[PDB]
Amino acid sequence: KENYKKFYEAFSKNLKLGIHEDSTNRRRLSELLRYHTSQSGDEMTSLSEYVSRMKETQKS
Amino acid sequence: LDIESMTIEDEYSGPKLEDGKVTISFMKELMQWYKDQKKLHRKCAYQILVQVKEVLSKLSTLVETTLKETEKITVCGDTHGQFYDLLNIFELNGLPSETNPYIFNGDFVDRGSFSVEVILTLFGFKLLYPDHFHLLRGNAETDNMNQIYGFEGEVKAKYTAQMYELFS
Ligand SMILES: [Mn+2]
Ligand SMILES: [Mn+2]
Repeated sequence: KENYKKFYEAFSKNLKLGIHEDSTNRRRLSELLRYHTSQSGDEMTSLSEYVSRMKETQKS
Repeated sequence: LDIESMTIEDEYSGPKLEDGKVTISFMKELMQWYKDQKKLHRKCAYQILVQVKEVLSKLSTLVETTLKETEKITVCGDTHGQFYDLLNIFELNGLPSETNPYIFNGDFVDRGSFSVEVILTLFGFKLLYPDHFHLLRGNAETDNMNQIYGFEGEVKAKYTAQMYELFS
């Protein structure tokens, strides 16, 4: 992960284009996505990690 | 303040930090896993750094002091940050420990791999030893110094960029 953040900083745009264009890979390509969130402070967390903190009542 | 008050994570395998005025035993601990070359958790590194900032922002607008009679000077000139240099000054003298005037009159934050770590412990000591511990600007502690000798990016790898903005 200490290198992954350098790779993602350089090649994030290509990685997004894969989600736009590859209907086959995208389910697996999204797992490589990182975002800021209100509760992730100044760090980016994966969408799967987001669920780990998801409230019992959230559907979305 | 907001980031810490949100407690994104609270504590870590190395440090045990207090809310403010970290114990001398924890400042000792922090130094002895800088020998092990570990880091603080981001919230606890912020927790000391915002408290240090507040104290430094209150402290006299420029410092003039009458030094007392029996007390013995320790001075560093430039000590471009290195962990062995910290160990070696603890060979050169006893502990600063509110017991000896300790003046750090130097370039510290630049031209050595352990350079944020030097200021992280020395800032801790300034909170705990305020009255006769005085830490003066190098030129090399200034903003652009960190670009030319890479410390700006060295912090940015070690921690996300806002840490380096606080150090600047
Ligand atoms: Mn110098
Ligand atoms: Mn200098």
